Amino acid sequence: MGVTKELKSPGNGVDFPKKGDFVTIHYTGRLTDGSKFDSSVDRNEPFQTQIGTGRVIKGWDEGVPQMSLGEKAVLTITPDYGYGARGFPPCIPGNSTLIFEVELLGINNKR
Amino acid sequence: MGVTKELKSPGNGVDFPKKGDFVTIHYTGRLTDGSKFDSSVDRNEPFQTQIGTGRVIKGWDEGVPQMSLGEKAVLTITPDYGYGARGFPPCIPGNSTLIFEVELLGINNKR
Repeated sequence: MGVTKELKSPGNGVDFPKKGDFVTIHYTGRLTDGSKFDSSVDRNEPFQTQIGTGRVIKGWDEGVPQMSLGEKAVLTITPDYGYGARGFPPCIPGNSTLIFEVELLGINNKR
Repeated sequence: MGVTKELKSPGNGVDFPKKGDFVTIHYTGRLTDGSKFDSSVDRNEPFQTQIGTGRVIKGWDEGVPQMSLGEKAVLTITPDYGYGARGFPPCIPGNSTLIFEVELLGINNKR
């Protein structure tokens, strides 16, 4: 598909994020070539966002809710579920695949 | 000091960019961790700009002019002559040294 999760470390396996849930994550995204383009880990500023509401790239919206609380996975997002052909210039060229390490630290009030 | 050059390949050793010149070049930028953050070279869209007048980061304003027409060098630019404390979000963290591969394709009307 447009997004695929490799599971790297298992979450709790019951608590998954449904739509409109307020997700809290740490991540690091690279390009296929290996360049780190953004990392909430490096900034020690854990990213919070609402989920099924399209405030983040489709690959994220669609891919995160399949992680349970505490899970550590990797998201592979095709340009089509990413920043499209346009991209996010200097950082993310157009038609860029994305590889995010992702850690789910909380769903709404949960941690 | 602030920017350091490393001539990789010699230009014509006659034609140097003086201030207020319009330069044409082909560049690749990387963080100290090997991550490429921008590259006219990959876009195949050679960047053009005026040099002494602060329409690029200072590291360039002061490096590019040390190069002659045709030269390939490597600029090393401290955060201080770069993006400084703020950096450039997503791609370029705060307080980041930069390493630009640079090719001086043209000075005003020369190639």
